Amino acid sequence: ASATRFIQWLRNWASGRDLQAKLQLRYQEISKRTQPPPKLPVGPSHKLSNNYYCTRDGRREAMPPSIVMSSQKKAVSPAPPIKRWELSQDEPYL
Amino acid sequence: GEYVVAKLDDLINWARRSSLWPMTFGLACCAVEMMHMAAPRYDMDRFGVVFRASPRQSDVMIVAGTLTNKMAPALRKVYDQMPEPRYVVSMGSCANGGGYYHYSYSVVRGCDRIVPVDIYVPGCPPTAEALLYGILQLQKKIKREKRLRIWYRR
Amino acid sequence: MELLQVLKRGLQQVSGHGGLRGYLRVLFRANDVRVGTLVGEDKYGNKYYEDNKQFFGRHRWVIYTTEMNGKNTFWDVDGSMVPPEWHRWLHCMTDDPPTVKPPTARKFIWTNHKFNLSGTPQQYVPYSTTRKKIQEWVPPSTPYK
Amino acid sequence: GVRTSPTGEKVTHTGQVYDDGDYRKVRFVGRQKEVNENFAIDLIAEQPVSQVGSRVISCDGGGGALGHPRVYINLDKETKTGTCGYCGLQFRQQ
Amino acid sequence: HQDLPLGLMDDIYEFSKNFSLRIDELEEMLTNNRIWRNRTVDIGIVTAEDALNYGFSGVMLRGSGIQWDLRKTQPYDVYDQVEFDVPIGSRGDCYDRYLCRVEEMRQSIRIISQCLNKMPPGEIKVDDAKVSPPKRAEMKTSMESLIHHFKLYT
Amino acid sequence: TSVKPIFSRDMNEAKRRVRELYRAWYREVPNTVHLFQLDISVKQGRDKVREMFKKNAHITDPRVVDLLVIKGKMELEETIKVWKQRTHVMRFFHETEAPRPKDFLSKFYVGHDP
Amino acid sequence: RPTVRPRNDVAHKQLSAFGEYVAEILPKYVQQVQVSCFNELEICIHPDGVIPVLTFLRDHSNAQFKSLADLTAVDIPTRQNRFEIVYNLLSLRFNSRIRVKTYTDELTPIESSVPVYKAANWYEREIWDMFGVFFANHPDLRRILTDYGFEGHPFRKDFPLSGYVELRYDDEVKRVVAEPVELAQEFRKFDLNSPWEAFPAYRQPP
Amino acid sequence: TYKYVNLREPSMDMKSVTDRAAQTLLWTELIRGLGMTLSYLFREPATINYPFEKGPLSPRFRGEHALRRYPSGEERCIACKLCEAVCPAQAITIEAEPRADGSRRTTRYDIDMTKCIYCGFCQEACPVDAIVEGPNFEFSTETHEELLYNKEKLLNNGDKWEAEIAANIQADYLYR
Amino acid sequence: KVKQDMPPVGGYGPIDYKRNLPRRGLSGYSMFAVGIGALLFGYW
Amino acid sequence: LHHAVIPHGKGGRSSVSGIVATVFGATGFLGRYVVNHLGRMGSQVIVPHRCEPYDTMHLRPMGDLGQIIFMDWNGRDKDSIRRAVEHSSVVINLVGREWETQNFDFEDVFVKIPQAIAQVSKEAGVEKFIHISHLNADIKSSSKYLRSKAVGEKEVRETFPEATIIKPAEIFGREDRFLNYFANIKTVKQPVYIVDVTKGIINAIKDPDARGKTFAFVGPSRYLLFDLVQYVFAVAHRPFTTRDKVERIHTTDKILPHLPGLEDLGVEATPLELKAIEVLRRHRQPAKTI
Ligand SMILES: CCCCCCCCCCCCCCCCCC(=O)OC[C@H](COP(=O)(O)OCCN)OC(=O)CCCCCCCCCCCCCCCCC
Ligand SMILES: NC(=O)C1=CN([C@@H]2O[C@H](COP(=O)(O)OP(=O)(O)OC[C@H]3O[C@@H](n4cnc5c(N)ncnc54)[C@H](OP(=O)(O)O)[C@@H]3O)[C@@H](O)[C@H]2O)C=CC1
Ligand code: SF4
Ligand code: SF4
Ligand code: SF4
Ligand SMILES: [Zn+2]
Repeated sequence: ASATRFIQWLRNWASGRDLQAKLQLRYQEISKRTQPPPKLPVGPSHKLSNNYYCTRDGRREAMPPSIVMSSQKKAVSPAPPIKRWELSQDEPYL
Repeated sequence: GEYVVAKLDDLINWARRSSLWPMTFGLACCAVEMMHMAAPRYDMDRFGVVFRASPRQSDVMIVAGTLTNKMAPALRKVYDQMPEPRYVVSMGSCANGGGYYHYSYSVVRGCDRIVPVDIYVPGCPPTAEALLYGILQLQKKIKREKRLRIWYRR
Repeated sequence: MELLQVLKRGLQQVSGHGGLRGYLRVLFRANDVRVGTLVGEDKYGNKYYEDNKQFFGRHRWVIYTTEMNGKNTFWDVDGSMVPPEWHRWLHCMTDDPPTVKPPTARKFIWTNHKFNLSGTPQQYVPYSTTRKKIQEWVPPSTPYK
Repeated sequence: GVRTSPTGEKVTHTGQVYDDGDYRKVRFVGRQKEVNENFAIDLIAEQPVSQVGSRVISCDGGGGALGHPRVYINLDKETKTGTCGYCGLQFRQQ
Repeated sequence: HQDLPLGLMDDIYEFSKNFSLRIDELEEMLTNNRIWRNRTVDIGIVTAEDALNYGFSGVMLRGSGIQWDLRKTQPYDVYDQVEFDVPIGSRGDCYDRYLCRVEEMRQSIRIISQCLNKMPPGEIKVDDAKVSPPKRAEMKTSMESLIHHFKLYT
Repeated sequence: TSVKPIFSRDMNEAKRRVRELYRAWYREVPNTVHLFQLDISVKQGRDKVREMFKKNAHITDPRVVDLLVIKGKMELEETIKVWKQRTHVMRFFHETEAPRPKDFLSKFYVGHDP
Repeated sequence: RPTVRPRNDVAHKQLSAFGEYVAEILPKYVQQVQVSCFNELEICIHPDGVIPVLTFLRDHSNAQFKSLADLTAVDIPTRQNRFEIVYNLLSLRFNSRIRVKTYTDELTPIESSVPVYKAANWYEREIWDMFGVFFANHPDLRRILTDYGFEGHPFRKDFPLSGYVELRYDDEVKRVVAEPVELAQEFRKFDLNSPWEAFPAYRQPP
Repeated sequence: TYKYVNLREPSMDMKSVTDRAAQTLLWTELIRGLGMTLSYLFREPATINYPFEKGPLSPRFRGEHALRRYPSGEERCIACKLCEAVCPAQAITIEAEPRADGSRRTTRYDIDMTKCIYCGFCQEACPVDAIVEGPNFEFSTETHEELLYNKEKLLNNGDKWEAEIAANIQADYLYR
Repeated sequence: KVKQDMPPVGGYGPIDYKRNLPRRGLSGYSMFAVGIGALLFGYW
Repeated sequence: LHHAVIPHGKGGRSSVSGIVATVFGATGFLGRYVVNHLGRMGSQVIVPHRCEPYDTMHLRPMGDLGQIIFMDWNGRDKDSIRRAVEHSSVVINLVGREWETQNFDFEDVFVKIPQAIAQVSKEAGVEKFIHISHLNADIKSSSKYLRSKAVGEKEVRETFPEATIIKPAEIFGREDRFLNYFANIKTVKQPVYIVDVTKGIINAIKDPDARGKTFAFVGPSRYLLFDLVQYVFAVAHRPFTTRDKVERIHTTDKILPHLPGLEDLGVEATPLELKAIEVLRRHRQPAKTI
C-alpha cells in the first residue's frame, strides 16, 4: 500500500489486473488481536427436566448386525441406479 | 600471533556461518514447515541459506521427519558423502527421539543413533520460525569455533 | 515528482534514527532502517516499536538491547531475549502492550528473564528427582564370625 | 527451602540429592543442577488461616473456573484447621 | 474441540475475498504456457475403465471423464447443503488433472463462501458427556461432569 | 488332516525345491561378496548359507517347508537385485553382538535370564 | 433427537434384499450375510469363492462393483483360521458399497484377486508383508512396507509393538547394524477396560 | 453438477488460425507470463525481519510445557495422573507420595520433549490447570538430553513464563 | 446474551471465484503487420 | 559396589555395565574403538578433550543418552585432570603423538602427561588404571619416541603400582598410521589388529587378575618388513613421515615370552591376512611368515 502511483500503474499494467484492490499483504482490515470475551451457548441436553439419559443414549441404541442368511421373484440391485449428473448452469465450460 | 589467529578464526567462522547451504532430508511432515521457512514470509535465502543445495555442496543436513530403519542406511550414506565442515540439524520429535512413533518396530529412536547432531529443534512439527531460530542457533555455534586457535596451540 | 517524495522519506529515516551513526547502527544490527513509534522499553534495554501502516507482521518489532545478563548482544541477538510480558505483544497474541496492560504480579515469577542457555555452563542437565527405592542391609562394624 | 548437602549439591524439594559415592553427579561437572527455589510446601505454609462463621465452607482455589473443582470442607473439629485437598488453603470456624 | 474464536470468520472472509486473484496469477503462469502444456498434455493418459479397475479415486478418476465425487454421491456432514460443481476432464492426462485441481480450488472458495454465510449458532460438540468431555466450568462444579471428564481422559 | 497345499504335495516334492533353492544361494555367494564388497570370504558366505538351511532340517510339514522356500527365494531376490544394501547382507553375521553366555554358570553370573 | 444418529430403514431394506440376492445366486460359496445397524452389507464366503464371488459382483449387471476400495486382513488369534480377509467394493452404477469377507490360517494360500481387480496387487503384497498370508498366483509377491530382510509379520497380534531388533550406526564396522531391542523406557501397558458391562445388546450367552 | 475443464473447439476461421500462428511465432503467451513476474518484482515482499519481527500467534498456541502455581505459590498439580494417562505419546512419567505436610504431590514429573507431539491433550485433561503448553517456541538445544524435562525444569518454566501463560489462559478459558 | 463467532447480519459480500484471464493484445493480423513493418523499415 | 554401578540389562546400549571410565586421548585412532566398546555395553564414559568439540562429534552416537560426557582438559593442568577422573572407577590413558610439536615433545606426551594422570588418579582414589606403552619401548633405542615410552612406563608403574600396562606392537586398522603409512609411500614385525587391542583393553578392565600386570599385545604372525610392504602393495593393487618414524618402523618387534599377552585376556589375535583388505580397499599371495 506504500507504492508510488507510477509503480502501481506499472505493475497493474504488467499483470493486467487491478492489484491494489486485492493486495496479498494484510493491513487494517484484519480483526483485532484482542477480542471481547465470548459467551458460548449450551447444547440441547442442558435441561433440568424431561432429560433422562436413557431417552438420548445413542450408543445403547446400536444393535448387532441383522443376519439375513446363515449357513447354520424379481432381480434387485444394491440400490436404485444412480441419476445422471446435470451440466453446471453457473459455468458449463472453462 | 594470537591476534592474527583470532582474527583469521573470526573471518573463516563468519564466512561459514554466513553461507550455510543445507541439504534437507524431507522425510515427513516436518519437511512442510521447512518449505514454509523457505517461503516468502521467512525467506531463509535472505540469511545466505540457499533453498536447496546438492549434497556434495552442502554444509548442514536438516533431518526433517521420521527416520525409519529402512531409510537409516541411506541417510548415513548421504552424511558420509558430505564435505567438511558438516553439521546436522535434527528437526521435530520424530528425528529428535522417535516422537509419536518412538515405540514402533520400524522406526529409529532418534537420528542421533545414526549421525552426530549439532542442533535439536523441538516441536511436532516445529514452526517455521522455530526452525529458523534453530538455524540461527547453529550460526552462533559456528561463531564460537576456534579451530585455528586450537591448531596454533597443538 | 513522486520519486522526490520517496527520496526525502529516505533522508528522514537518517534523522529519525538520530543521525548517520544511529542510522548505520540500526542498519547493521537489524538490517532495517525503518522509523516507528516507541511503544516501550523493558528492564533489559530492548525497545519496542510499532507502525500500523506496515502490513500485518511488520507492524511491530523489537530492537534488542546491546547487553543482557552479562552477555554482549551488540551482534549476538536472540529471539529468546524477549521477556514474557512483551512476548505476548510482539507476537500479536494481544493488542495492548504491558505498558498499558501490565501482567499480574506473583512472588514466584522470575524477576529476571533468561534467554536460551543451551551450550553454556548454565544449561539444564536432566536427572531423576526421586529418592532411592531399596535400602541395602548394612553389615555390623565389629568382628563376630 | 533449598539446602546443600555436605558435598555441596543442592537438595531438591522432593529431597533428591546424589550421595557422596554416586558417580552420576559427574553430569553436573562444568554445568549445573537445575533446582527450583520456590518450595511450594514453604509457600503454602505462609498463607494465613481463614476464619469463617459456618460449619462447612467451600473452596474452588480462587478465580472461579480458573481454580480447582469446588470442594466442601467440614470445620467441626476444633483441634485442627480444615485444609483444602487441592490447594492447601486452611480454614477455621471462629 | 473448541468453538471458533471471535473474529476468525471475518479474517477467513478477507482471505477468501482475494484468493481467486491468486489462482488467476498461477493460471497466467501455467495454463496457457506452451512449455507447461508440453510437459503435461497427453502425459500419463489413463482410460476411464483402467482407472476404476486400478482402484483410482478423486481427480485420478474425474480427469478421465468419470462423474464421481463422494461429496455429491455419498455426502457427509453438511455437504448436501452447499452448492458447487465437480470439474471433469476429457483427455485423462496430466494437463486435464492439473486443470481439475485448479478448478477445484475455485469451487472450494465457492463452498467456503457459503459456509461463512450459513454458519449456524449452537454447541460445537455432541451434548453427550459419555462421548464428548464436558466444559471445564462444569467439570469443576458438577459431580457427574467431573466423573465423566476423569473417565473420558483415562 | 486334509488341507490345501501351497506348492508341494509331499516332503519329497518339497525337498526338491529346497535343493533348488540351496543351489541358487550357493552359486550367488561369490557375486554377492564381490558386488557388495564384503570382507567375508566366499567360504564364510556359503558356511552361513548352510547354517541357515540346517537349523530348519527338522521340519516334516510340506506346507511349512514351502513357506520357508518362498521366503528364502524372496531373500535371494533382494540380494541378487541389490535391493539390499551392505548392512542388510552383513546382518546375518551379527558382528557387533558380543557372545552371549551359554553355560549355566556364565548366565548365573551376569543376570537372571534362563 | 439431536445427539442420536438417525436410522435409514430404506437403505437397510435395499441392502438386505441384495444380500439375499447374492446368497441365492452363489450358494456354493456364501456362508453368512448380514447388514449392520448403520447399513453396511457384508457377505461372508468360503475362501474357495474369492474369484467367483468377486467376479460376479464386478461384472453382474445388478452389481457392477467396479472399484476395489480396500483389501486388508484382521488377525484374530482365538480363531482356528486367525486371518480374516476383507474386500471393500464400490459400485458407482448403484452408488453402493459391499464388503466381502473370507478366512485363512498361516499355511493355507488364498487365491490372488489381481485377475479381477488390478488394484489388488499391492494390497495383497501388504497383507503378505504385515500378516504373512500367502496369495497364490500373484504376479510379484514380496514385502512392500518392511525393511529388507525383516523377519516376522508385524501386524499379527502376537508380534511385539517395538519388535525384536533395532538399528544404530556402529563405528567399528562403519555401517548401520541391527541388534536386539533394549528400551530406555519400556512401553507402559495400561489396563483400561471397565469391569462393568457397557452394551447389553451385545451380551454373549454364557 | 459438473463442468468441463477442457472441452472446447478452436475456431478454424482464418482470423483465429492466424491468431494462433502469431502466438506460436511471436511467443505472445510466453511474453504475457513475463509480465506477471515483472509485476511481482515491483510488489512489496511478504518477508518479515526475524528475529526483530515475529509471526503472529494466538492465545491457543501450543508451545513449551510448564507447571503452574496457585497465587499463593502452592503447586496446582495434585498428581492425579490424568495427563499421563491421556498422553498419546506416553511422553509423561509421574510418581507421587504424600508430602511432609500430607499434601498429594508429585515426586517425579518428566516430559520427554522428544517423545511429545505437542498435542495439548495433557492441558485439556488436567482438572486444575497445572500442566500447560506455554507460548514459547524458541527453545532448541545442542544436545538430546536437554530436551528430557524433569519437574524442576518444568516448575522453572512455569515461574519463568507465568506472566504470559496466565494472560493467555484469561483470553481463552471461556472457549474451554 | 450468547456471543459466539457469527457472520454479520445480512451476510458477507460476494466472493469471486471464477477464472478471470482478461483478453489483451492485438489480433494476429495486426501483430504480423507490425513485425513486417519493422523489418521493412530496418531493410530500408 | 555402590548401587548405581551394579550391572543391569543384557549388555546392550541401554544396559548398565557398571563401568565409569575416563578415557584420555579418546579422540585418536585407538580411543574411538575403546569408547565404542565401552558405549556398546552401556558404560559411562568421560571424554576429556583438547580439540574443538567439532572433532569429538563422531563419539556422540557411541552411547545412549547421557552415557558420553565431554570435558575440557589441558595436559599441563592437574586441576582439569582431577575434575575428569574423580568420579571414575577406571582411567584409560591413550594419549600419544607420533611426532613432536612446538608445544609438546615426546617427553611431555609419554612421560610428564602419563605421570600426571596416574598421580591425580591415585590421589582421587581410582581403583583401576590402564596405561598404553609400546612393545619396543627401550631406554637404549635410536627412536626418542621409544626411549620416552620406556621412561614413562617406568614412571607409571612407580606412581600407580596397580596399573595395568599394555605394550602393543604396531596396530593395523582403518585409521592406522601403519598399513596406511606403507600404502602412501632385516626387520621383523608382529603387527596386531586394532579390534584385538580394544578387546584386550576392555577385558583388562573386567579381569581382576590384570591389575599390576604388564601385557604385550602382538599379532599371530611375524613378517619381514620387506615381505609386509610387498604384501601391502599387492593388496592395494599398486605397482610394487619424520625420521623418528623411520627408526620405529625399522625396530624389530621384541619377543617378550615372560609377559602375558592377548590370550591371557581371552582374546584371539586376528591374522593380518583377514583384515588387510578392510584397511587397504580404499587405496585401490600372503606374505611369508617367520
Ligand atoms: C517481407 C519479407 C519478410 C521476410 C522475413 C519474414 C520473417 C519474419 C516473419 C516470421 C517471424 C519469425 C519469428 C521467428 C521466431 C522463432 C519462432 C519459433 O521458432 O517459435 C516456435 C517455437 C516452437 O513452438 P511450439 O508451440 O512449441 O510448436 C511448434 C512446432 N510444433 O516456439 C519457441 O521458440 C518458444 C521459445 C522457448 C523459449 C522461452 C523463453 C523465451 C521467452 C522470452 C523471449 C523474449 C523475446 C526475445 C527477445 C530477444 C531480444 C534480443
Ligand atoms: N597406533 C599404534 O600403532 C600404537 C600406538 N600406541 C599408543 O597407543 C596410544 C594411542 O595410540 P593412537 O590412538 O594411535 O594415538 P593418536 O595419536 O591416534 O591419538 C592420540 C590421542 O592423544 C591425544 N593427544 C595427543 N597429544 C596430546 C596432548 N599434547 N595433550 C592432550 N591430548 C593429546 C589426541 O588428542 P588430539 O586429537 O586433541 O591431539 C588423541 O586423542 C598412544 O599412547 C600411542 O603411543 C602404542 C603402540 C602402537
Ligand atoms: S515430528 Fe511431528 S510433524 Fe515432524 S515428521 Fe514427526 S509427526 Fe510429522
Ligand atoms: S502435548 Fe500431547 S504428547 Fe506432549 S506431553 Fe502433552 S499429551 Fe503428551
Ligand atoms: S498436571 Fe494436572 S492432570 Fe497431570 S498429574 Fe498434575 S493435576 Fe493431574
Ligand atoms: Zn482449594
